[PDB]
Amino acid sequence: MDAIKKKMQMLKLDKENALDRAEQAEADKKAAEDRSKQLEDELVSLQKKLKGTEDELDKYSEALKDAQEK
Amino acid sequence: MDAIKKKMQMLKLDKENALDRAEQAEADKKAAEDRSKQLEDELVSLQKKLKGTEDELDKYSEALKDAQEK
Amino acid sequence: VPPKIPDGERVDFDDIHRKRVEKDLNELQTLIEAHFENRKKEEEELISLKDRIEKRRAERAEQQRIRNEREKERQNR
Amino acid sequence: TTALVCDNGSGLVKAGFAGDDAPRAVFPSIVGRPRHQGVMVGMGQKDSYVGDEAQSKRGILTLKYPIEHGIITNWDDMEKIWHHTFYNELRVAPEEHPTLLTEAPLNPKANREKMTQIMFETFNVPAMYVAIQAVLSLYASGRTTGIVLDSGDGVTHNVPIYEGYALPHAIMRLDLAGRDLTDYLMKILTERGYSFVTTAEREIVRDIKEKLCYVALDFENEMATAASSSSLEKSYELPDGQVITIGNERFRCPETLFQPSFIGMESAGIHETTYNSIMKCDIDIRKDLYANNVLSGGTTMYPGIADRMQKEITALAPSTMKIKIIAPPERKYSVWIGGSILASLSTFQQMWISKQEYDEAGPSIVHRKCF
Amino acid sequence: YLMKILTERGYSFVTTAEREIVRDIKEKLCYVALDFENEMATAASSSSLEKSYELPDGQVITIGNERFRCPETLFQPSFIGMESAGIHETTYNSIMKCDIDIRKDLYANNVLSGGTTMYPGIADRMQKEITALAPSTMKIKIIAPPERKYSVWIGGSILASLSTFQQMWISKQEYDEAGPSIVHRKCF
Ligand SMILES: Nc1ncnc2c1ncn2[C@@H]1O[C@H](COP(=O)(O)OP(=O)(O)O)[C@@H](O)[C@H]1O
Ligand SMILES: [Mg+2]
Repeated sequence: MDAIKKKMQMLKLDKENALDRAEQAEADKKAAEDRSKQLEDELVSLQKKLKGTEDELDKYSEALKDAQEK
Repeated sequence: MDAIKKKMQMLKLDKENALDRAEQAEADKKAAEDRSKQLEDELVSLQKKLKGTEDELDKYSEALKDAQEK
Repeated sequence: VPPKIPDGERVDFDDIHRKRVEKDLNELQTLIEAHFENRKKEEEELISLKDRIEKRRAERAEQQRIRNEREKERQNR
Repeated sequence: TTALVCDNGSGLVKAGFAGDDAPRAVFPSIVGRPRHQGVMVGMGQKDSYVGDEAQSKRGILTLKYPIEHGIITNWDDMEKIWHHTFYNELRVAPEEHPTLLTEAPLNPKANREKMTQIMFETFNVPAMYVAIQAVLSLYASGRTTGIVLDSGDGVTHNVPIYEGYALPHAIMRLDLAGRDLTDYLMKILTERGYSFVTTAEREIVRDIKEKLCYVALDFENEMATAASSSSLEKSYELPDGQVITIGNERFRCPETLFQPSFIGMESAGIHETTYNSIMKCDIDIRKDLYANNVLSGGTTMYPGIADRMQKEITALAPSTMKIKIIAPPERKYSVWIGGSILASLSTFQQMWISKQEYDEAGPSIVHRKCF
Repeated sequence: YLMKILTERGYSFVTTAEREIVRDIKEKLCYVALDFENEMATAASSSSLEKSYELPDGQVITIGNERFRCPETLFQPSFIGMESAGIHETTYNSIMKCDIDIRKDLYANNVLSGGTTMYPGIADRMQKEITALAPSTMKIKIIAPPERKYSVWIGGSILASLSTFQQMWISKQEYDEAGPSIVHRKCF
């Protein structure tokens, strides 16, 4: 018939809109996940650097007594 | 008929597939964003204590140089 | 020099809703109504009228047979 | 009062009042004179049947289009068509209604100059405005960005627009259009035995093209498939019977759009000229044009073009960018819808070319700031 | 650009074979105006600039103000949408980038070359534009030898005849030892 064509076009329109929304959401979710992983990476590197600095402060403190005895 | 009916059913099924996938993607995006925010706030405080640690190491090395050069 | 369009205010891509969503439902419903009324008016009335004309045709056939037979009976000489 | 959005175009004149959604009158733009003598007298014989009348009595007429490729080559016939449109199809006096004519881009200046002269001297319209057929097509879609390929019946032109700022140096124009596709179909129909020569039979060939032809998603594979089996053989009936069968000519006719090497044209197809025009634009706006490619015009209404063009562009375009082809179902009347939208805006009411300006500055006012 | 603006009059050239015809038309008819605004105003009113040309099958064409509008692009690249300035300002910018001591000599010794600088009427437009840009007191001279087209090849022929140039060549042995990247070295 004819109204079948109109209904079919309306449903194809809805499918187009839904698939577009899904694609956009998936892309943004991917991007946010990459940002989060970069943040975690820099946090762990920050812990490494802070640990090294604390180690060298401790060694310097160990050298303090040798200083005061000298 | 049979073909147009089943094609319409398939179209709606695909559209709902896209919808549910988008919903899951959006929820995951929000979870990733909250995770990133918390990592950022942890990173800020760790940076602050890092600056304090480096400053105290600076004063410690200054003291070591003071004493060992006396 | 190329023409310079005076600056206005708005809008665009906001009449797509008011020209699309309207016929997205009104046109479908109206065409469904038209198909329903046309089928109802047409098909059943046509089949009933054809049956009526068929009955009249059969009666004409009977009248023709009777007249042909009586005239052949008389005229047969 | 409201203005008349008249889009003469090339192939089908579409007219209607501003503020509507569909044109009031759509009729072929042909002027057909009789070629025989005629013996019966008192039959109310006219000397030139124009408009839709020439499509019903085409047997005793020599149909002759007045527009070859965008430009107008038969001024008297076009004037007759305008007269018939104004006085006989809408029955409104043009003396009290502004008009919005449409023109293909990159046409010679004489066309718009003479159009304005005729509109102001003969019909005596209050004020007329000339618009390019691609900006109107972008107006109709409700968007404000994108690259529109408005493949009419006389010319195929591709215009990119970004944020409302037209790019005059990235417009690609080709003279391959619906009329050439009809001619090529009429030429390839001679391989099966069917011979059409008379100008009236070109309308039959055009009806065949509209009702039967389609664009295959892949040309070589489909042609190899159809040359062995018989799944594509479709039958069609001429206005006197004589049912004909179409096989692999079904998709060879509209493949000329993407591969113009068939009819001897040097230029590339509509799948590659769009990408080439994209490469002409700036590097910072190519993503939006990729995501907002718009189809319009009648000749892009074949079933299966929104997939072939997308596949070809995606093959050409870089892998990362997402290619989207916006093809509304009512592409054929997109230009007039855009014109009706344009005429109903309050900001546009100051851009009409008033008669006083034409009288003071001559016919060249169209080329100046008043576009 | 000339092939694009010729469609404004009625003649359409599309196929690559006709680009040579348009190139010949450009070489034979185009000329660079001394001043653009007044010339454009005159060409749109008078009829002394419209010149005719014969296509290779007959069908003579008549070009009007397109004569001096196509070469005008060199001094105003906004026609094709390019961002940079014309050749009359690129030269001055390249001069001003140089040190302050050698600007006078470059002002007084500007040299032109290349085929596309063979247009009749470019040496005076360039002089006027540079005078407009450069400081007024300095003397500006534009060298335009009659043999501009072959200037590069004449220079190459002169260079190849010098005696001191005989050791600058890239010996095949050096290429065999160092590969094609030998050209980037001090051996240019
Ligand atoms: N449904 C269709 N399928 C295929 N081709 C069509 C269809 N409708 C129109 N055409 C082609 O498009 C042409 C009409 O194009 P149109 O958009 O009216 O041109 P214009 O830009 O001059 O108005 C016709 O000549 C016909 O060849
Ligand atoms: Mg059109």
